[PDB]
Amino acid sequence: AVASGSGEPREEAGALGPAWDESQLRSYSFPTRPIPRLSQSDPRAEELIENEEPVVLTDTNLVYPALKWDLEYLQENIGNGDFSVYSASTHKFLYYDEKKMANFQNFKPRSNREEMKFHEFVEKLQDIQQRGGEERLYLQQTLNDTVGRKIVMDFLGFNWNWINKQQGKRGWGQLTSNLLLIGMEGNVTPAHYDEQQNFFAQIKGYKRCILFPPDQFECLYPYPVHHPCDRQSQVDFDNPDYERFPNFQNVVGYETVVGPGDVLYIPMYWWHHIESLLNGGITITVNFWYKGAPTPKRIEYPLKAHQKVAIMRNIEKMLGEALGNPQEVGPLLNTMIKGRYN
Amino acid sequence: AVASGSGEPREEAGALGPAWDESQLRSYSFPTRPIPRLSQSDPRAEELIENEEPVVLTDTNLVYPALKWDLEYLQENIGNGDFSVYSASTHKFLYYDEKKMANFQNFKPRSNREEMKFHEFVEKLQDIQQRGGEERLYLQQTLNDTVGRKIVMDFLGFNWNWINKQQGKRGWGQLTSNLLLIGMEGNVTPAHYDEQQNFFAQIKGYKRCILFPPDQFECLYPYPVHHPCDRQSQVDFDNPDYERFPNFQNVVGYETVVGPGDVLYIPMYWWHHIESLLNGGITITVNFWYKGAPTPKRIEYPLKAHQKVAIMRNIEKMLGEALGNPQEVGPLLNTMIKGRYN
Ligand SMILES: O=C(O)c1ccc(O)c2ncccc12
Ligand SMILES: O=C(O)c1ccc(O)c2ncccc12
Ligand SMILES: [Zn+2]
Ligand SMILES: [Zn+2]
Repeated sequence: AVASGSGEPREEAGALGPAWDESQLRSYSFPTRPIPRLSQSDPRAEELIENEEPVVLTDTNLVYPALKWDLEYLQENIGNGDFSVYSASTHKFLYYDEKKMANFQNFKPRSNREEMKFHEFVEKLQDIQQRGGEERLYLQQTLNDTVGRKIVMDFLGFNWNWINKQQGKRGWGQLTSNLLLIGMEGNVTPAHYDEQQNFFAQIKGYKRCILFPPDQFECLYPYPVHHPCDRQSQVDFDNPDYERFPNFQNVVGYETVVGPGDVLYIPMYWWHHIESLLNGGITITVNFWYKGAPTPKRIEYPLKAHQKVAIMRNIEKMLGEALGNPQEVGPLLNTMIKGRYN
Repeated sequence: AVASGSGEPREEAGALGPAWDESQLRSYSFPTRPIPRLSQSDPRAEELIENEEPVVLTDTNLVYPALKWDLEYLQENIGNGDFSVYSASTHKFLYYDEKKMANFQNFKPRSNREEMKFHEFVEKLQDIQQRGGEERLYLQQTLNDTVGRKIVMDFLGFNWNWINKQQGKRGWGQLTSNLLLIGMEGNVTPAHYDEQQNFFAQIKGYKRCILFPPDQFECLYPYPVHHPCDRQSQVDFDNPDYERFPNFQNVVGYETVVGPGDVLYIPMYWWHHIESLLNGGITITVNFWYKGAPTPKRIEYPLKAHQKVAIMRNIEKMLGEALGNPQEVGPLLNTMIKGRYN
């Protein structure tokens, strides 16, 4: 019906069959509806981006030259720089902010970061394959000037004309970075929101992206701002604790499967959960992050949900600073509302 | 024991008997301990005021010349100015901030203010006595320059030397006003806190003062800041709703009965409930309000409870302004803490 999820799997050209099938998606408790897949030249697509709603653009050629990328070509050409590689005991990658790690002395990491050369990432990977199992790796590394010449040529051949025009038309700030992501089949990036605009350019393999609007904050229960998992959902999507998180039962997502050549606009403050399909082999993505447009001169009501999220964050941070201890934030907030506003 | 309440009733000079007895106090659910009654010349008294804790000073002569005041002498001399007179259907006077009355269109007042000449206050009073019952009146009027000559002489003969030295030693701001209060026996001013320092100078009859420290905020459940009853306890002391207000069961007060010539220091942010004794006739009090000392240059931790109260107020006000509507404050606060900090 009007909940279709990712919709039917798309047919590859040349009668090559379905690129993926439903058996490759994980099972979750909530419904979803499709994110529209549109031509870059379609007015509707421009309309979505302007109104800060997700859209998959199928023909931008944004990273056309990178479509030839695989492990051998990258190992060959990407150079000798260090690469951040995250590892996990489970399919779920728990990212954490090392700087806030002191705020909760109690916190113990379930995801280790290791710096290593690209060829070492490739090896450890190969090792785990034949090994084999069960550790998972996810390379997540900003693209910098240490990259080899051929990678530089590829980068230069991205569709900067198109994306630069987007940046201009939306009044966004500057491109803050490109992130290279290379994951193992089954890898999951759990639901979280980012504060920057994102064009998610898919290169190799398929990723199922599940987005939730900023007005679903109440259903997704982010960690406290001072927590190392700031901006992530507390909810375990695999075993949701309806007692701690009752409104997760009301959550509705927007879902799509992106493949090579697709670009997903993930608007700032939109929650997103990203999974590399089961048994779909390695995945490669490059993200383009931009600072959002400056907040308007005179503020108009009613506020967007993302502005209320901003307010909440700011109150949290301010209490942390005023009280002199982030640990005291919750107890003051409780004192403030119990029998007064609840 | 170490909960004594007001303690034994004091013996009037000349074998005139107990000025009051326990039967004249209302019954409440919580325990109390006595506020110390000390000489103004006693170092301990200076110590309490400095550390912002209540003390009754028994010999300041602060309002010595006003000790002759009664209704006839005041009617005769206080002049022709208008006087604010509050009226109530019950013994409890519900004060409300008329300016915030728009914030809650739902709110309907249970306490009317009426302006009238002093002689009219005296008459309406007399009327109710013979009438008689059941309306209650409470005259509460700032002392201004419209007062007759004799009242001016009395005012000038207050002990300004003593109180001016207090103001100086505590580094307080300026005297912002003197309030004249004349109540009917049984009148109650319900628990609330003020943001200024207060010397409560008793003149005629007896008032039982029950104070709670600022760290009992969690037990006293003030109204939302934007509510017309801002700074008052939501709890009905006569029928406390332990379901809405469970921590009221943990509340402990400091209690005293003040009579003619006594001065009670009520420190800023300290809750206080004030009742004119049952069957003790008319009561007269003058309050002296001062702005507290400026907040210290470099803030030190740990914070005093009154500073956390200030923080909470400020967060409440800020949300009201940011959201554009005070009605939205509670729902945002709930969204902020549910499943996150509780
Ligand atoms: O792994 C991904 O596909 C991904 C996509 C979009 C994001 O905003 C991310 N943020 C942190 C880690 C991974 C991601
Ligand atoms: O009525 C009183 O005795 C009284 C004493 C101290 C206060 O701070 C008050 N504030 C508002 C109304 C009355 C009072
Ligand atoms: Zn992210
Ligand atoms: Zn008051």
